[PDB]
Amino acid sequence: PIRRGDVYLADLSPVQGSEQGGVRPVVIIQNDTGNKYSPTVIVAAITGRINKAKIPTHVEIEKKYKLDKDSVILLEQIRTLDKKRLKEKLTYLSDDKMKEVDNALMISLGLN
Amino acid sequence: DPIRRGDVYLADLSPVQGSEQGGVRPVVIIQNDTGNKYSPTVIVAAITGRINKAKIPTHVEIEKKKYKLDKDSVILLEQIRTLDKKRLKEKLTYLSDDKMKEVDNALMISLGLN
Amino acid sequence: AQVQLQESGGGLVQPGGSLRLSCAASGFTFDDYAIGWFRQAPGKEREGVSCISSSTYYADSVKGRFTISSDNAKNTVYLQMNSLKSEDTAVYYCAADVWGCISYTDYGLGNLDYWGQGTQVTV
Amino acid sequence: QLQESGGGLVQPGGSLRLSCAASGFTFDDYAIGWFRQAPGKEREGVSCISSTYYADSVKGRFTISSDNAKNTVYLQMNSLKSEDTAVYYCAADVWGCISYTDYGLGNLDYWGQGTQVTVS
Repeated sequence: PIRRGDVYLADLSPVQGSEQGGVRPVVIIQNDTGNKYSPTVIVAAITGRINKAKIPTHVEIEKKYKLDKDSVILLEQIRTLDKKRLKEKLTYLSDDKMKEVDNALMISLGLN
Repeated sequence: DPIRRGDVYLADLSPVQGSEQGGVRPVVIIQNDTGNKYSPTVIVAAITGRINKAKIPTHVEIEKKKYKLDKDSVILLEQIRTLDKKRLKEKLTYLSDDKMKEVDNALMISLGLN
Repeated sequence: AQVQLQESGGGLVQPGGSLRLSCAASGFTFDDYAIGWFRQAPGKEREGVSCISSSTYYADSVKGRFTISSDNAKNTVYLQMNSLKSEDTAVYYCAADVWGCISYTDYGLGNLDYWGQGTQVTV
Repeated sequence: QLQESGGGLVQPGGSLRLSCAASGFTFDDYAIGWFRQAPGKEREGVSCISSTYYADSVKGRFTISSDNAKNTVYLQMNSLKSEDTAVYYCAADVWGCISYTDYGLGNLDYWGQGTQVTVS
């Protein structure tokens, strides 16, 4: 079942401008009740082009999580995806890795 | 003139796939204002007119009158996405501090931030 | 608004017996809307029972024993109620919704577009 | 390799031109700009280019620019002031210029060794 913190591979494309495109892993951040009943998920893009946090909305992820290279969770690149966009389930983030995501999300959406 | 959290802009969400919200429609800026100043992207939530009553806790209602809208609408905090700024067209309005409180709460519920 | 909902098929039933509810959807587009059922006991909040559109939904306590179905020709929606129990004693309301079936779940807030007047089911 | 050049001493109101020659690493896929550090102060972002950024205290006086042929980056510093006295380091970043702002965290990819600028 699709759960918060799961990491799925998904086709973000097509996108416009500085929006994060491409096929890449994404992490579900919608609440699990919405994950159970809605046909959509809310995800954050994971990129591998960088491995260090550039801004407070970046969260780095370490082989542990079955990724090609050390990557960053881009909490400023959020989007709602139809569940059909999700392909293989790569992994799911650790509870501590999710505590990071929560805090970067608060910063990101000005929720303090 | 600078894009601020709570601003309401018109923007082209298309193309989309499946139960994602498409179309040219109003959106509300929900990204933090520091990110609004430096990034080339903003984070938005879609506003739809197909419903005028909140179906779920991540829906927030908004009057057509006070906000220069076609119809009474609801802000879909379960339909949020990062847009490049070039996508933003006319600025329609901005939410009162009270309406944004509703939004922020629906957002916490939406993203399981309790 | 533009939509008439009239549910029918209630009555008395012995525990383990069966009932079929009917809901006649008069007017309003049968296809672009979701339609299903709610039930309410005395002093309880309206609980969603089942929904269908675009797909089925059932609440946990009725799964396997209740079945929703559509007769598009008769503009009706059927809820087959088998293996009834004392707890299933309640007023049953049908309801339709522009948005989808999530209004019928525990997550929905209960604000539905159209409603019927309710039929009593006692076990 | 990042090797900056053009530092030195200048009278207040004068001009200086800094250079940063980018050895190797793709000229187009990186953002490059400058940081500066006073004694005992944290490395401050000054200007960057991918689209440009300037810190407020230098906006309108400093001009950054790129010569793709020479794989160099120029920072033109006009109307210099005493407060502009600092060691200036150029830096390159895969991601973009936001790492040079008050919002970025300072995690830059590549750096130079720093060049001294004093104005008085």
